[PDB]
Amino acid sequence: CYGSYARPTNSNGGQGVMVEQNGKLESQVEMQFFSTSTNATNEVNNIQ
Amino acid sequence: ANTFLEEVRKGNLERECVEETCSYEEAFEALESSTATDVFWAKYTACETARTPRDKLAACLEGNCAEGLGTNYRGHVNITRSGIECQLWRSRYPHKPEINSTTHPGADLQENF
Amino acid sequence: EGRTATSEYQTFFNPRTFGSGEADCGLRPLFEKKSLEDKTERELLESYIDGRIVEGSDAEIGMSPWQVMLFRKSPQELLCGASLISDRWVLTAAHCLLYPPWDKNFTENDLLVRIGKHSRTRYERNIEKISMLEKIYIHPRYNWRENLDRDIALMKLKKPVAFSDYIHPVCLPDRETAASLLQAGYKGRVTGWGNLKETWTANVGKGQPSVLQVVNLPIVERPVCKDSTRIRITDNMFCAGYKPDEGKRGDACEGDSGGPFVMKSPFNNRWYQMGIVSWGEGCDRDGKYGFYTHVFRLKKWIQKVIDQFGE
Ligand SMILES: [Ca+2]
Ligand SMILES: [Ca+2]
Ligand SMILES: [Ca+2]
Ligand SMILES: [Ca+2]
Ligand SMILES: [Ca+2]
Ligand SMILES: [Ca+2]
Ligand SMILES: [Ca+2]
Repeated sequence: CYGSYARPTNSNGGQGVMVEQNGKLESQVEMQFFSTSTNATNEVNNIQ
Repeated sequence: ANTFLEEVRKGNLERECVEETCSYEEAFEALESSTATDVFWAKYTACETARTPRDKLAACLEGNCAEGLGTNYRGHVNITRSGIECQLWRSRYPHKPEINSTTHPGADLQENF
Repeated sequence: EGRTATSEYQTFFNPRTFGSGEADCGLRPLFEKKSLEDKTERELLESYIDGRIVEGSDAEIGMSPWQVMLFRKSPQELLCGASLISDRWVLTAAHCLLYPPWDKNFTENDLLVRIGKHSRTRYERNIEKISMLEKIYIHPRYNWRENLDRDIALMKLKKPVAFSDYIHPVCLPDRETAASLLQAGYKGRVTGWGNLKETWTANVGKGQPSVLQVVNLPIVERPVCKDSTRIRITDNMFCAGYKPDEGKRGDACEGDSGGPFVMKSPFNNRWYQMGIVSWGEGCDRDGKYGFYTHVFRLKKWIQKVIDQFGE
């Protein structure tokens, strides 16, 4: 982290590579989810 | 649970889930061997009256004595109070048990113990 | 072997109420009427190769005519096995019918029988037959309170089933005949579908065979039979089967409870059923053999039943 820079792309200072997909219009940002292991191991409770 | 900076030190199953009211998470974290985890859980549960003092929980871990109604007993005595042979819990001879190994697998149902 | 010395079958029961065709007990038209020998007969002599325990083997087609499958009328559930003694009387284990501690108390109208079945889970319409029980007789000497002594139950079918290749009664040995066969050193045969293992054991890992299964078991010594159990054993029950050496448990819990224990008699080319496959220590305890209930002495008793129906 000490000395690591990456230029902004959007107007609102959010870094992210603008991939060429039907053009440079779209940004590829994925979402990932996580829940408690132990606490939600044996059981299920829809593992919210 | 207490001594907040415990989660950075290495831990002791006996310095977390014995000498202290613990999370089954730290229990789960420290145990992983989920079979013995269930065993330790069964312990905790039965030892719900053996939470204190420490040596009481140690004995409840030994398991030679039945706690309360006898949910925790894990000895080798397989004889009735009057010397009658104990029937196999899982087997249907001579009675088909509605309450048997399938219904109570967590009690470690031995041969006829 | 019997050559020019034919031991004829002596009719001890009157055909009027015991049923016709009594002279043709245990004679399969496919095997006996053409002198065809099954592939499993070469093991009959107890002088076989060092008495090593033989695993379970699938029986042929039509070689088990005296086997009966006692089924629950409602709902669908296999209950037990049984032996075919005559075209209008059937023999089954008493514990399969009455066991108040087992929550099992069946009347005559709550169980049925199936004769000539090949596969349990299938239905082969033409060759197999079904029957519904009407009258049940229980011997007063059946003692289930101490050692399951004399596990005897008699059943009568309302609609008779005629003779066929897959359905044929087995012969009944007497006292002298049983003594002669047992002192000859011939192995016994037990037929079933593994329902005994399901009923009396919780051993999961060997699924219940839906195919007709046969096991050959010889006899052992009677005093050793007494020493092989912590529970008293009457003379009406005897040991049979190989001794299961340490490291493995024997196959004494194969087949169906209440089924036959038959031996092919070398003196008349007939199959004699020594008794009933009753509960034994071979199921519940490792290191034990099959315990079978003797019914050979009951000849005088048998007529005593049909003397009630001589009207
Ligand atoms: Ca965790
Ligand atoms: Ca702590
Ligand atoms: Ca803690
Ligand atoms: Ca501390
Ligand atoms: Ca932790
Ligand atoms: Ca910890
Ligand atoms: Ca300590």
